[PDB]
Amino acid sequence: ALEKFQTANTALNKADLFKSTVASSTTEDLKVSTTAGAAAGTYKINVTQLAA
Amino acid sequence: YDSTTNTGNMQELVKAENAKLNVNGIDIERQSNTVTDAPQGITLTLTKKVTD
Amino acid sequence: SVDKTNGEVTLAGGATSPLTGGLPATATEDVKNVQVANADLTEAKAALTAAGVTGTASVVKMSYTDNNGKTIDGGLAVKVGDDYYSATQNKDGSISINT
Amino acid sequence: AQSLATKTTFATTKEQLGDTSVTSRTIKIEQPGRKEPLEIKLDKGDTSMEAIRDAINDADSGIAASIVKVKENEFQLVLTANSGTDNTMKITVEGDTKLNDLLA
Repeated sequence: ALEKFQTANTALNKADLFKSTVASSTTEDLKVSTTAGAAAGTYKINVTQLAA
Repeated sequence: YDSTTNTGNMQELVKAENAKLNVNGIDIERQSNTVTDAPQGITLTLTKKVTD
Repeated sequence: SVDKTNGEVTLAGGATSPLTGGLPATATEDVKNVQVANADLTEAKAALTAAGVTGTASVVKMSYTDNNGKTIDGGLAVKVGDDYYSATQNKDGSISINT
Repeated sequence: AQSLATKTTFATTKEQLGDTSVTSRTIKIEQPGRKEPLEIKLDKGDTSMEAIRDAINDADSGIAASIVKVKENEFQLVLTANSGTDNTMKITVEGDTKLNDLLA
């Protein structure tokens, strides 16, 4: 039981949690994701070529 | 084969090129179809040319 | 007039006169013993001499820099040539080499 | 939401964006909807873009900062607003004149 409690609490202790965030694209062609510390707001992108 | 001179008895089918894009008027170049710094924390998966 | 040779206090130069006010605002704190300047570094000098090192103490506050140029400061150290002995200053301003 | 990015670009966290001589630089902020200007005081290890970002974000003052990678081995700095013209900002560095030039 103690090991289970340690698991849960250890997971919770990280501060990244308090910087959580979620993001969405205006177009399907591009997929997006976020990690800790991602700045909230809105952005605009241009595409000129895909890598080869 | 020789990249510098493109010589050799081999044959180039698909040239090598880098991903090229722009963000809010900020020109950017990356070496693959995944980026993790523009902005920091945000991540993109690119498969097409789209504007704005 | 303070005779530090044995701590004996006499009238200032023998001037036979009480002063009008006399005591400055810079003297308004009491004392029971003669004093020695913290800058005299008597403690550090004695400690280094007892260690057998020419500790005519000169003190500086240390700063450290990495390849970043990022800088962070330490405390006071005795600049014995380039052999910096770690040192500390007490609440009274006296200096003592860390031991 | 308004945001601003620097015109110049740099490479490393080691970049001494400020004047090493100045003891502790101060950054002042103002907004039409802001109550009082914000101040940021620093040690002599806050010359970096990363230091600026950490200060701004950890201040928890509603204004955030973020770094962008221009190219390989090149960076830029970006600011955050909270939407609405009320949050429009004015910025002034009361310390290093170099940072004054960079950010004014």
